Amino acid sequence: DGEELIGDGMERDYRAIPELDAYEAEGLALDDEDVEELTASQREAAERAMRQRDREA
Amino acid sequence: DGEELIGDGMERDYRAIPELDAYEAEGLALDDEDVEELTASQREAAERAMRQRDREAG
Amino acid sequence: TELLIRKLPFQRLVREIAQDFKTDLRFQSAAIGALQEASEAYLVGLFEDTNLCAIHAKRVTIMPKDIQLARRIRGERA
Amino acid sequence: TELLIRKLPFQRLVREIAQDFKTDLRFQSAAIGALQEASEAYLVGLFEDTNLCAIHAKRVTIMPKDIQLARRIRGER
Amino acid sequence: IQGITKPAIRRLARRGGVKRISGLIYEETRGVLKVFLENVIRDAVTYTEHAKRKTVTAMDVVYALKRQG
Amino acid sequence: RKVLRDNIQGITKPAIRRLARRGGVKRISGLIYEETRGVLKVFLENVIRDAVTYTEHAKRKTVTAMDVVYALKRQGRTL
Repeated sequence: DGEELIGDGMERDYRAIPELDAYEAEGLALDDEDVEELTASQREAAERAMRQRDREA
Repeated sequence: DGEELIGDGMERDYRAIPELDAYEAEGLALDDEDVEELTASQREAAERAMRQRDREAG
Repeated sequence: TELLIRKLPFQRLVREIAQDFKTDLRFQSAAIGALQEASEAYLVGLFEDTNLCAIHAKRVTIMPKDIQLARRIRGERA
Repeated sequence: TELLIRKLPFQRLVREIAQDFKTDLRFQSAAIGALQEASEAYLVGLFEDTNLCAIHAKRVTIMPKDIQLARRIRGER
Repeated sequence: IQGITKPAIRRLARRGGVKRISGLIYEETRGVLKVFLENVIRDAVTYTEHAKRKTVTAMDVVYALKRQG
Repeated sequence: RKVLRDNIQGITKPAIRRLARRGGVKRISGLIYEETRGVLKVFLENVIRDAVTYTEHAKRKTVTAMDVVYALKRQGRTL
């Protein structure tokens, strides 16, 4: 039928795996960057474009 | 148990009834109507008021 | 013109409901029409999802619990 | 409690998916985190709904058709 | 309520692909419709009060419908 | 050696179990795992495609958390 989720040995699913438990630095943009967010017009433009592509699909 | 929607006699549900098949006139726009749509000021005022209305409830 | 709810009973329902919120009201018939179009669309969709639930439980007969589930999953449940 | 998805695998998954959109992308840590929170919330809610479906069918074991029905009704595909 | 007739509800259910119904479906459906209409109309009427007229319009309704979601 | 960290692919089966447990599920079919992975992918694809797009209109190659927030707000559900 299936697997019982609550029962003997469930603690196995709750352990720490140190090597998997933190983000790595590859791909990460950090840190001191002054990067700033969308303005309202940049946002509105993007959302306009996304409405568009949604229409085309 | 249940009730069948498809079977002998269902034509009953599909009858045209002219008296009931049109909106009566009481009461509706006079159609002599000079009427104005919503200025975005009033639209935003409305939606703000309704947002507040909702907040005080859930 | 596909028959679902008859015009007159519907118009009277709308007016009756509205008479609570505001006294002495008028409606553009196009407004009533928009309400009717929307109401019937809503109920038809609701019934489609309800049906899905019944079928999921291996019933051909739909029940209030089917409606309640569908509405729950759509997140209407208030 | 309090662990759901592991950070590294998730990060990897996000980067791998983001490739096909835009090459040489970079993510703020906060952004990966945001996606992980959102994803965990999404799946947990979806399992709540899935479970409602299984219960409706008189089952304790949830199945793919339970998920599928839930997503169908929510209008996802 | 109560102008929503049993035949109306059957017509709707049929249109939604339903082949058979429990007896309690009718009441449920009425309940549901009621809530829906109470919501939308409330919003619509508010749009009308702000417009400062006693006449509800198709646009008021469209906005009220938009507002649901 | 980190053979583990290098060979991990997608989200793990015990994660899925933790998730289902959080959603109050009791027993799962074996087919659930694959289904869930599929469902997750579609979800992420949909958010990220938006997030990335937001980023393009910000004139940067770095995706911020606010881009993701706006992306999620587009799909609704929730913040």
